[PDB]
Amino acid sequence: SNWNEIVDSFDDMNLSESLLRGIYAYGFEKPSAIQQRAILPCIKGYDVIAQAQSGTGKTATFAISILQQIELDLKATQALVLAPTRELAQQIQKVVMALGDYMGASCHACIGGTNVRAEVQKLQMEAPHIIVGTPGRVFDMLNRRYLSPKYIKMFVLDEADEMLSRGFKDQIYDIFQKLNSNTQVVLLSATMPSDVLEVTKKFMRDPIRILV
Amino acid sequence: ERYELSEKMLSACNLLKYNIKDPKALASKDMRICLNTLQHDWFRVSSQKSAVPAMVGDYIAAFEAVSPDVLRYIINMADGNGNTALHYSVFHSNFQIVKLLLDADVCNVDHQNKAGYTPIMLAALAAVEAEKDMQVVEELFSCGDVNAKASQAGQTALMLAVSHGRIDMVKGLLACGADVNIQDDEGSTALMCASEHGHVEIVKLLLAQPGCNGHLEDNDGSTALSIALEAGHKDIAVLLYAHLNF
Repeated sequence: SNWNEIVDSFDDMNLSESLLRGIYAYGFEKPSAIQQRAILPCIKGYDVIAQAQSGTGKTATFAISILQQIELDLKATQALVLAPTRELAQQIQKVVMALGDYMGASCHACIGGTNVRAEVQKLQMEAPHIIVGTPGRVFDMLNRRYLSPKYIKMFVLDEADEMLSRGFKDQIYDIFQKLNSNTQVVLLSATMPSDVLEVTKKFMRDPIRILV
Repeated sequence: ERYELSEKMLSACNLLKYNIKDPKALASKDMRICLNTLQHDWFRVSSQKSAVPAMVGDYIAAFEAVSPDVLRYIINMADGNGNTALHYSVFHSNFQIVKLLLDADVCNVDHQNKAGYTPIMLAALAAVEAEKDMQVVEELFSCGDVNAKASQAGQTALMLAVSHGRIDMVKGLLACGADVNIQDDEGSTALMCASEHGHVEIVKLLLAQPGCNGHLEDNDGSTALSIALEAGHKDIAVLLYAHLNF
């Protein structure tokens, strides 16, 4: 908690009317504390570290921030989100697509249960505004030059401790090698072990730290 | 029993013909509404998975019947992602429709979408069931710029086909005049890619092409030989060595 402003309403969060409509249609009313504290400076582009439990409304935070950040007329990948598992990545994609039902943004899921060829052809047809998936598959697509880091300004790490527990450290660092240096970084993690803190120290600059 | 255009589609075509040589009138609001209705109709008819070849052919015939300029205008329409009917036709493996678009002889075969890929590059990674489909694919290869490079990483159709180990597709691309010695953004060739991924048969295919240059180096100074050696593919390394130094 090193940031002052806290906003108790989505209506004051300076969001586009499309995103707001998507939010209220999805089933949300008033933002939980984490959103109230973290959403605005995340849209502003600051590096952000959030430490909250799984079930405090973590997803909707960076979902809203990303969806608001996206330049829709730019038909290229602009946001990259990592998740420890396939199911979680699919869940995040579902949430993002649900909150952006009125916007017109695209969200693709990089999971390892899919056929590489067809997925690549889909990418050839359209470079998704938002990619969300597992570190290994995401890095696979980055390394094979199928996913471009050129327009990626957002890098979200959902449940970092989980990804590191499952041994995605190498992949995360490799993706850091792939992405541009000016890329905004946002990390979410319930626990803060040495490796998480090490990543945040290495790649983030002047972050907004929030504890719930 | 020919498929007929709807009244709004036919009249849209008539307005198009009326103002196709009028830039200011084409850019006006109402006319853009018209052109939007027409484009949505055209993509609805030609570019969905469940699209019907006979319907598309009849519609093309009718478009030309109105005006060849109208046909050329409509055929080369692109959506918000830069994708044309040819793109979707290839992507959906509706190669009868691909063939119909090619036979129209007014189709811009080399149009890159906003992702940066051509219909040929899409075809390189497209599912091809029967021999008819592959015939259409090869006709597409021969019609357009087979040696074009994607906007993102400078990938050619051959490089994309090689990267996924598609032997038959590589054969097809080679049969349709794909250049083997072209390099991407990183300076990589199809030979280097095949050597790294370990595709022996594809390496043999590339080396068998007249004028295959195995001396080329990527931006790191690596040749296909050094890449093969570094990746532990010794058989490929022996192939490449025998090729370079005999």
